[PDB]
Amino acid sequence: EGMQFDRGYLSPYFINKPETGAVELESPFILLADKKISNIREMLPVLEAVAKAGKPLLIIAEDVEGEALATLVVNTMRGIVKVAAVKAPGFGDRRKAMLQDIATLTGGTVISEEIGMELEKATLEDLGQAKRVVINKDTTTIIDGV
Amino acid sequence: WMTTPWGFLHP
Repeated sequence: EGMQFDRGYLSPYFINKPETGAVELESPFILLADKKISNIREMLPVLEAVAKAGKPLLIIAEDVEGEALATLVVNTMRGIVKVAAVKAPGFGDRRKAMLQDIATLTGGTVISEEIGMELEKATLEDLGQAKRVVINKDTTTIIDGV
Repeated sequence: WMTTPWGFLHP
């Protein structure tokens, strides 16, 4: 099954289809975080595991800013990783419910800080998957999730 | 900025 929501790329530098100005990831892993990511350190483990696995990564979180955002962009440009980041849809309680929906749709697990989950301890089994993902300035489309 | 053994450049 697929889904779509009104949240565009957090940076035009995630674009990998110049002509159209879109982001297209094939058979990617999907990280679902209910927190704001500002320090990349806590991300290294999952990033390494995904990079070593040879798959692209879509990040859906509260936000991805500062150094965090910058390193993701620079290392995708350097070909060390291939990732894209967007904010979670909706607000408040609706955001949590929708984030959980995507998880179920993709067989992923929401890394909830509320219930005390650590991103450093996140594993590939916690990540979701889908056949394809398309992102533009305004929307994110998940195609055929596991 | 440092570079992990696998080449990831970060602060």
